[PDB]
Amino acid sequence: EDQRNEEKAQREANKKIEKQLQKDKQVYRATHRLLLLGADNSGKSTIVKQMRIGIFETKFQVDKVNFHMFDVGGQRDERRKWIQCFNDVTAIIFVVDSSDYNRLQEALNLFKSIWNNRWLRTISVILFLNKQDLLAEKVLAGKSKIEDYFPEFARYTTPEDATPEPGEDPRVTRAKYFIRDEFLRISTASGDGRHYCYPHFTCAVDTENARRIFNDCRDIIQRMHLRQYELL
Amino acid sequence: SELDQLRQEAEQLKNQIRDARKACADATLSQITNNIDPVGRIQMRTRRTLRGHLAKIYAMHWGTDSRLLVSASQDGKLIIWDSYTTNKVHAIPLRSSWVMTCAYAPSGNYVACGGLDNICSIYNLKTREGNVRVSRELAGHTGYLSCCRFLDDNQIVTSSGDTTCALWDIETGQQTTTFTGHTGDVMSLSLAPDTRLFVSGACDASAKLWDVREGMCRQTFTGHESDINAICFFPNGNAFATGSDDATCRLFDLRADQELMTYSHDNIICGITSVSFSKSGRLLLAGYDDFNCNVWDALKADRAGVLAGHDNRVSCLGVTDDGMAVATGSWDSFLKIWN
Amino acid sequence: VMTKEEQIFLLHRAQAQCEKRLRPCLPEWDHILCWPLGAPGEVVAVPCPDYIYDFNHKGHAYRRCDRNGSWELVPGHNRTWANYSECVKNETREREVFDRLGMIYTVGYSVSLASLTVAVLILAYFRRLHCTRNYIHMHLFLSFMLRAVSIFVKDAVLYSGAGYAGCRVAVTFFLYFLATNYYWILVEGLYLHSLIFMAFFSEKKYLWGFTVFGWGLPAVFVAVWVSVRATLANTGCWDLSSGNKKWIIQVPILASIVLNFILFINIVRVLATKLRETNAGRCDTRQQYRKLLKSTLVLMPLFGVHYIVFMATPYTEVSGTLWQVQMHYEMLFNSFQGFFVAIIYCFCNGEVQAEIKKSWSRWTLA
Amino acid sequence: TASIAQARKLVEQLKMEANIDRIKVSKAAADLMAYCEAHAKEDPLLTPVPASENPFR
Amino acid sequence: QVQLQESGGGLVQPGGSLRLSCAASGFTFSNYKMNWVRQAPGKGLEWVSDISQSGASISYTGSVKGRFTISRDNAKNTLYLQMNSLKPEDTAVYYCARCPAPFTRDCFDVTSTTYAYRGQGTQVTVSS
Amino acid sequence: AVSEHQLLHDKGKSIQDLRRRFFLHHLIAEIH
Repeated sequence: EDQRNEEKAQREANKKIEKQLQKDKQVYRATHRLLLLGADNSGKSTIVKQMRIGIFETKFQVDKVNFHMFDVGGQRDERRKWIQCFNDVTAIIFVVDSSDYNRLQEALNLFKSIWNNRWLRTISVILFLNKQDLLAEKVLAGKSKIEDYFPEFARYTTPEDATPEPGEDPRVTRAKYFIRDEFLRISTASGDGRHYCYPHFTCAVDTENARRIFNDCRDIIQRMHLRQYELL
Repeated sequence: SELDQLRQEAEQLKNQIRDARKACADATLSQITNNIDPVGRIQMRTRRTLRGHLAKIYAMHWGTDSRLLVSASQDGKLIIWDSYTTNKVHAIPLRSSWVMTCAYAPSGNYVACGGLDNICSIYNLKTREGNVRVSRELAGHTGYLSCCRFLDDNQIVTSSGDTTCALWDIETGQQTTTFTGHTGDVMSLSLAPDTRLFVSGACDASAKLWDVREGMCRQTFTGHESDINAICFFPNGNAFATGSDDATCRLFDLRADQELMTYSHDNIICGITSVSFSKSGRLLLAGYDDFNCNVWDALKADRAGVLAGHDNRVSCLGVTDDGMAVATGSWDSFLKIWN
Repeated sequence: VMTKEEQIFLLHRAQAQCEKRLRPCLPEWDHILCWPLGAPGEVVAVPCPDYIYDFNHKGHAYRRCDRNGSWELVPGHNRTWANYSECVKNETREREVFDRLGMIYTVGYSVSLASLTVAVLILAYFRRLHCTRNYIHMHLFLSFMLRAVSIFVKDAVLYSGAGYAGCRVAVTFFLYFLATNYYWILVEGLYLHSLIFMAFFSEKKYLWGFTVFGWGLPAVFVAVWVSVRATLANTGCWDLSSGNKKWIIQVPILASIVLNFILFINIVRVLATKLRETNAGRCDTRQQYRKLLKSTLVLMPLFGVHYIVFMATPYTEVSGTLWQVQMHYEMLFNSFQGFFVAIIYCFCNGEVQAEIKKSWSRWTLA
Repeated sequence: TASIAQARKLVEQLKMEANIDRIKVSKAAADLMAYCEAHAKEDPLLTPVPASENPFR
Repeated sequence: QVQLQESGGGLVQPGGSLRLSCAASGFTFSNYKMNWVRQAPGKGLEWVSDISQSGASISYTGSVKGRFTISRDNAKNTLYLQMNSLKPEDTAVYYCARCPAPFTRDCFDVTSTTYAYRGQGTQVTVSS
Repeated sequence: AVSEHQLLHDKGKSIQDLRRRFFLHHLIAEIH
């Protein structure tokens, strides 16, 4: 017959195959996948350059935790169908050129569509307000006004919960927290507990950015765990 | 001045098309099949559930032998199953995790997948050692590869997110014919039963029919309101059905060159992810984002059963060539054979 | 506590001592005391005997020796005149609080058994709920049900109507299943405190470690208690407090209860931190008292929190409000803890209710 | 002149589609009923097969 | 077929008035969020304003807030953009864009280069 | 205190003591 022999070799081959999928299950659950999603003017290219060990994949680790960050560069500008591939990622790292006033409503509308997407309404966003040093120079110059592109900035004061670095003008801090509050105004207006926004103010020369993402991914995982308990 | 008069002349041509299409609409498929006896309630049970995939199962393809499957997942794995004895025959580790499609060669020798890396990777099953080696990388697309279906061991047609389908020569690795015409991302194909034409629904609410030898668009079909996500030929190859984000499926006729029937329920406000036909073409299976797969009477538009079973949206669906099963992948990482 | 069997032996000893001892009245045994030689015409006083546990030992019993050397008889009877009123210087109508408490907890431990036997099936019948936080829950649910079962068996064996084997097994099972409920409470507290307080805890590993800790480590100090009790002071059915052999089984239990309360503070100190550090502190409405209190309340049944109030209490007398409230508190809440745990973490669970919503559609429309 | 190439190819494309031999749906629908009705007994999903003949049980 | 025929717009003196109208056909106009996008000469497309299916979740861009009003009429199947007190900054081609999918609070690539569900546009030019 | 173990001990002592009281009462009365 040898009909048993063919079936015996099949269960033998499945047994071998299944024990690699167990080894592969360990590494897959270990690594945190991130989607790096910004603009050409945003300066995502400098955050990846600060990450130390079609779709560009960047590997880094912090405290023996592996991270995989994907720069989806190579697709066209229409991103309503490949954005659905990344519904399982730990976080979306959003990078915004905070100094580029003209394009900020592009960044806010992109942020709004990701936040309110059916397939991304459980993915937290680690917002990075890049190019802070350029914003500082632009504000002190007094040539280009934030109030030109945002009439809500006429009546805005620095929020009480603010931690300006020493030697920052009050002017530069109002601009910093107004831009940031525009993102947090979208974040707080929906989502209803499944996902959160993590704004940071990042320079080109800043180094502690892998740490910030490691910290904010830890907070994302903690809050995931303790919503299954209905505590948060 | 010539550009100004050309667009209005182009609008003049489609005025004849609308006249020609309504000149041939003497009846409705809903009118001729009025006296057809209903198929009745179709009870289908999950015969097998194929577990093994760590992440979303994002595509799937049966073999001509009607026994083996392939499945692609976003975990970067690519598994050939044996749905008869639910065993894993192979488990191909992909270079790029993000794969958006997969096909099983009709000869059964090859497997091809690709996704967001813009490349189609032919994999050879019958190797020297007994492992699986990447036969070729088909590079040249400028966008994510959405669907690749095989013609022979040596030809493959690939959809793309760059509004372009292409026919490749696997031996040499360059595109032999490039199909251009679509406005948005191309989302699906389906070869003809005779393998001379194929259709392609894109993200511009418009499916085109292509001639593979000639390399030019024969007919374009509109009628949908949103992105077309799935498409399949009718088993005789004189018609096809399309799913879309507007929560409707449409039956087109190629010779009548217009819409023939629509498949909607007022209760349905979720888009169709997958579409397939039974062997006789009397049923139209269709995946949804509401995690079900409604079964339609393809000649009476009457929902005639529901394949509920999945914990997440139904990515892929597929009726077997002998017609004795249907497989339904999902983002919950579980294929399910029904019958 | 001196048993009747013990007291009867001590009387038998005093009797043998009296017989070895055996015109004045003659010494005799009256079934309680050995009366000495009596001087004729005199009252004879004997100290209320030490070997009678319940006697007033500062008192005397009296006989009368008549002038002829005969013990005086009760008039109209053949019995010897004897006055033991100083010795018996109040047994009548002591204790029925124990029966009221019995009803307090048999109600609670019954609904805690009725609700949890439902909860274990629901967590087992739905394969999508097979997490490794429901795996810890299923073991915790089992511990509460066995603790209620053990208590029901223990009352029906000991209190109601060679040989001592049968009841000694009821007590050693009672003392084990009561310890494994205080360590499956600690496991649940230690597991939740590991998912938060260490960066990317392997949510699926350490699972065999928890299981051999909830069920295993209780079985170590119970076997140590049984060992020392069997070799030293093997009296009775072990339902009677020896010297200090109780601290062999219940310092590990009190160790658990202080640790859970430490772990309870840590989880509340980070729900508070997280409810402020939300969306860069802007999502917070500064009234998160509504969500912090509600998240605190649901954690009280899950941890051992009502155990902390009466934990370092000594052994007090059964009368007196410190003891009466301790048993009317502890037996009222120990009873219903399995009820609230089953409600909060299986019945009003969103993820379980959500599966119920979908499964009714599958079980009806198909 | 960027859109000259786009316009010239599209206008001629609608000419190619305009020159097709259309048929009445009356005849198209009958040719779909016939194929679905000729293959009536060859469809396992439409007409359930015995457990004897079913490879999945 | 999805048709978005635009209307209105022309040579207007600064501080003038305009009313742009897009006529929609080949879909149920009441299921989609309609947008307005413009492309200034020498610049890429920019989003102007949107309006929910019901017509109760209007938003504008900073530049034109309080100066433009967007309205829709589901019965007529049309979308309006009232423009008043115009600037030389406002010279651009105005395209009436439709959200890609129905019953969604998200629009993903309305301002993209080659978008399917956008109008051909009307040239609104402001000068003397 | 583990209240349940304390109640076990207390209950047992109580029942054994009335047992010892019943016996004492009758015997002491007979002796009287």
